[PDB]
Amino acid sequence: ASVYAWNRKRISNCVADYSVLYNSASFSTFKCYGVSPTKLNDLCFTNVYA
Amino acid sequence: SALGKLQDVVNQNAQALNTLVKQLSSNFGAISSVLNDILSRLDPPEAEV
Repeated sequence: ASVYAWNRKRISNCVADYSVLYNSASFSTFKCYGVSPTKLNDLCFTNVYA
Repeated sequence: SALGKLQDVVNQNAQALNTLVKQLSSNFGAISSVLNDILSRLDPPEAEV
C-alpha cells in the first residue's frame, strides 16, 4: 500500500524465526530501536504489528 | 497512643526501607526498570547507557 494508507497487519499466535531476517542480505536497512536484532529469537511478544 | 515513641521509630525505619524497595521499580529515564529486560533486549553499546 501507499504511505498515506499504510497497511497494518496483526501478527499473533505463531512461533517466529527472526534469524532468517537478520541473516538475509536483501534488506538495505535492518534497524531495530527498542530491541536487539540478535535477541529476537530469545524473547516472547504480543501486540506485534507489521 | 501510650507507646507512640517506639512505634514512630519502627514506622520510620519500615517506611524508609519500603521507599528504598519502591525505588527499584523506577526506570530513572531508561527504557525499563528491570535489568534483566535490558540485558535480554539490547546489545552492550546501548545497554551500557
